[PDB]
Amino acid sequence: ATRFRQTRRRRGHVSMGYGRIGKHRKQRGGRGNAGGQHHRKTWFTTFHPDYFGKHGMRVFHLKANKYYCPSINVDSLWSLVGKDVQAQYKNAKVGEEVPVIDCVKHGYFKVLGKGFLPKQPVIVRARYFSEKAQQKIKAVGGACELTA
Amino acid sequence: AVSNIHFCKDWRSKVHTWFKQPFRKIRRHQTRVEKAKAVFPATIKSLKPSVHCMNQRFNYKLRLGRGFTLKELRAAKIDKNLARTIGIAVDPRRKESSKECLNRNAQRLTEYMNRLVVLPKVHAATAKRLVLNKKNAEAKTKKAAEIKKFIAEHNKTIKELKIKVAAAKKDYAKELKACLKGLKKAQVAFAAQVAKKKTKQFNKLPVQQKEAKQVLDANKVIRLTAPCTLETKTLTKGMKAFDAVAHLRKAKNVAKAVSGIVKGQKK
Amino acid sequence: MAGIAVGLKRGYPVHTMTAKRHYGVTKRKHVVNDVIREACGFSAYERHMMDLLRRGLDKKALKYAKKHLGTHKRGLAKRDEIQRALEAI
Amino acid sequence: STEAGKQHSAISWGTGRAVARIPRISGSGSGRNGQGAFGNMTRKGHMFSPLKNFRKWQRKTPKQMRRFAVASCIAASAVPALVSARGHHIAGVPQIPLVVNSKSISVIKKTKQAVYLLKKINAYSDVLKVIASKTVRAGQGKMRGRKIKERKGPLVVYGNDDLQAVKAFRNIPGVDTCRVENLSVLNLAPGCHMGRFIIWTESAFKKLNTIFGTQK
Amino acid sequence: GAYKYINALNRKKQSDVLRFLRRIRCWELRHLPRIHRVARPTNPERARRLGYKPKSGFVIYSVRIHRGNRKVSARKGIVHRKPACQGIHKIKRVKSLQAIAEQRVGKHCGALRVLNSYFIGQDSTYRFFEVILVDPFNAAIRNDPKMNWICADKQKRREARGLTSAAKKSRGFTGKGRRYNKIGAGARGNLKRRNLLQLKRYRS
RNA sequence: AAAGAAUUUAAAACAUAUUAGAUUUAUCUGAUGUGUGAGACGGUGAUUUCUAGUUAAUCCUUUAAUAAUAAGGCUU
RNA sequence: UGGAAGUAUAAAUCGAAAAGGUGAUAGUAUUCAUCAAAGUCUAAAUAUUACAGGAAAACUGAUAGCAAAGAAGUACUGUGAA
RNA sequence: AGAUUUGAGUAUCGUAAGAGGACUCCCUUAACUUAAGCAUAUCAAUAAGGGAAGGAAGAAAAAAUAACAAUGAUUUCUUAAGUAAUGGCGAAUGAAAAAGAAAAAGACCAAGUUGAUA
Repeated sequence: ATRFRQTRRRRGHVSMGYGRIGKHRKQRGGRGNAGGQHHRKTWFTTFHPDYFGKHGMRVFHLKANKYYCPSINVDSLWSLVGKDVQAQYKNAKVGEEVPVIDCVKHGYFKVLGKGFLPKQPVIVRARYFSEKAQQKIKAVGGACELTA
Repeated sequence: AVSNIHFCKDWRSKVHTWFKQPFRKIRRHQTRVEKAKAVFPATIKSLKPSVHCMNQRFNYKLRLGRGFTLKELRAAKIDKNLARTIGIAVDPRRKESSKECLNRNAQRLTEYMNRLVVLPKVHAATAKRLVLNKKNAEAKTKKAAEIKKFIAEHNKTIKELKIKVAAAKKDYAKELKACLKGLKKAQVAFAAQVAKKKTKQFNKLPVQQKEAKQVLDANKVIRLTAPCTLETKTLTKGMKAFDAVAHLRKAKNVAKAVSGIVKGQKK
Repeated sequence: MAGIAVGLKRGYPVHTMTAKRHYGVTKRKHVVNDVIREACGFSAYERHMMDLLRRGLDKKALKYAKKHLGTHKRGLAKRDEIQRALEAI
Repeated sequence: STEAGKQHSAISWGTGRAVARIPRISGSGSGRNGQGAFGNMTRKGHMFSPLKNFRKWQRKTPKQMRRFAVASCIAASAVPALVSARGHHIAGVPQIPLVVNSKSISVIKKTKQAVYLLKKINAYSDVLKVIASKTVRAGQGKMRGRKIKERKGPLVVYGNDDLQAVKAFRNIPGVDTCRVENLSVLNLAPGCHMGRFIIWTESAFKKLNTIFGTQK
Repeated sequence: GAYKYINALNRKKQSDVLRFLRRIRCWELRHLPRIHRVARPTNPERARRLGYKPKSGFVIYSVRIHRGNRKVSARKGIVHRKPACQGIHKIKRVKSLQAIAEQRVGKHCGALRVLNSYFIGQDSTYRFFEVILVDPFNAAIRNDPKMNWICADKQKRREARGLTSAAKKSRGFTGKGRRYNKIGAGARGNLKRRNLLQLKRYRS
């Protein structure tokens, strides 16, 4: 769409939208992030203050597969199995069958506690549990299993 | 945003346009088409195991490795020299990792070997394997009669309780524990009796003359994982009082406490 | 039920399964060693290391085996070999 | 060509010779030695930024919006006001979502049968427009092979079992066919206009509910 | 056997027996021409390990190479370079002495193929090897299924392209793993592949 | 002191005692039982929380686990 | 070299083994996991703007497109590379 | 005189040479340029010089990853990723296992053994 640019409307203008007093010379302060501490310090100070420096230790060969731990809050636990299955087991109690929301199958390892769970007993099976997540599941009348 | 663009080096000579991609797809597809034509078990993509993935991030998803270990081919009663020639890969390098991986693959071979149908090494009807088949029909028929007899007297009990629990589950989904409790006691006795037993070193290659029904690959007729439906459990009183978080904070703290034990006993 | 994800005892409950084959030499290697040891003798650094061990300077024989071999675990294995030949005369 | 215009070895003469500073060819004894060089404004020099073959020729599009445009070009082919405004002669057709029995299609093997087909359902008032209005292209198109610039005619969206009838409709001027699955905006809406005259078949018409689904 | 004692003997290169034996050979090869075929190998346990078999078509060539580094070849030690590249001494070649000597025998005897080479001795000034060459066109080499692979065209000048055991190490092909990331399948064939800017057809 | 069945049928390391064939040296090679490493029982209990006593460790890391030297982190 | 108390190659000195290497923070010790270097060969998936034979084109249409739509690397210049 | 070893000449049958190097495997310690100067660094396995081959070449069967509900030759593509790291920690340089696909094939010498030895 080169008929939509500014060059097609700026034909006939001598300076071509770049000024006469200060022309469009090649460089306007180095090439790239040059002058980070000399004459563009007012940029890497106003817009990236912590750019220059060192902070934190060095991980020589980081293994990003051991920090991987997706999390699901309690309020979203029932959406893994659905809203039809939730209503079907809405009157269950201790002794009768209740669905097991196997979080590890869906790709969520940790289970965090945020928001409110519906007042139905439920079984949750996941690798890691949060302290306030277990209370939220148990206070509703459920169970907290572990896997792997 | 501070730019990070690696164009300072030479790049116009380091480009790789993909204009051959429309024609690569055709070139390969006209190879498989002209490879199954030569001999169809050439493109059959010889059977591969069912192995888990490495690392704890994918340690629950199965995928096809390469080659069955020497322990699986012996457990599934297959010759290692013959297995390579009947569309089964072999990986002598791989070491067995679990007794569950040994059974899971040993069933994969057994199911495939029952589907396999090998044509005679020589097409003519006077082949020795075809000749030896008619020469041993009398012995084969007797063997099938005694195998069938003692395969039914031993399962005379596992059949009925498994029938009861399967039938009793129909009423509950329109008592059950009684049928399940009885089945558990029967299977325990069966397991003990087997231990309280040499067999064939090898099974027989299924060799027959049949119609040539040609299938491009063999890993797509034996599914990796059985389909998974919603899993439901009985919510007892024991599971309502399982302190899951307290267990995680106990297993972790034990691991951090192995340093204190060594420091204490070194003084 | 399905193990725990932390601690020393960690992982899904399975039945893991390997021989720790020892890569050693045969009994005739005690003959091939003395056949060539008799013909060749000792190096210019093994003979001086024998002097230190005769005078009881056991440690300085190690610090001289390490200087000429560059590995602590290959200095002990050579000091013992040298001192096992001193007791064989 | 990457090395087009820049195959010379010219170095600027410089100031002090009463000539401009554009590079000039070396040597002597030829009408070219001493002339202008690489600069974009000279003769036999490289142009402005030379066109490189690795530009972006093909474009991408999300699938759920590519299929949105097909359902809006099919939907506008059932409106005779839009179809007529597009340059189609649908004055005499019985129904603008025109269908034909799949049994009638199965007997079609020669083009004189497909032509008789198009006449029977009164769809030949449009095919004759393509025949009677075929003219040459204007400009440099003819230098490169494109000489004849026809018009558009009815689209015969056949189905799975109407495959042997393709060879009949495929030679009539301005009758383009396309399978029901392979429908795209390039077929139902050529030149960005909408409301293409579609002549379905029974097999294709009764599949549109399976392929496209409904609103619920 | 009689060869598991020779192999164990040849590992004691500091023995008084070998140091005297290598002293004579290093004297003999100093006065003989630089590259000259010797009848039979002088380290036959090492000769027969690298591939040599006493059959027709196999020959043994001895190459003497002057060890020690050399100055950067610039006149009078004058280099018009920035202080980073202003050194002259202490610049070590990448290709070993083995590969360098191997390439000299291949050029001199161009009709044969270098199979491998080994070490024989050294003194304060020289270093002497022994190259095991193969005559591809000999009927015994062609008709042996385990060695006729050397008659293939791509094995012409095996050592100038870096294919032998000695010249492959100088390319970094000693082991495997993450220590050899940059030499996974060739030092330069890997580098070009990583630095490629793949522009798909339907790109964002 | 109070609540707590724990999931289910195809096996390799060889730590062990016994034999058979050999060796003389910093001695090996085979094979047969055993447990090891074992998991399928409201009441028992594996297991976790609480209350005080005692011992041991205690800012984080060196990415298979520990240790004492070393090095790297955070604040000033 | 991204490889950081040294990832790879080479040179000078030194230089093993009743084997051992790796587990990228140097060191020693005890376990554990996985392999077993210092010889060789091996089709298939891959690359290409030498060159030759083809097909295409939202490409240029004689100051454009290769430098060349005609006896073009030809006429012409230089001792010479050019 | 004879039995060997080593080194030559002559004759017969064959072999390398040169052209090409777009793609392939390599030897070499360039600079303009960037750092708003500049000297380490970037340009840079880049230009030039030099060697060798094929229709493809290079690699190839673990002294490899990993810390797992474990994988398993090599090559090529997607992703990891402008990430871990390196750097007058400045400008800038920058991978790999895991996971998804194309293709899938493994075999030999030396050492060891059998010697009325071939």
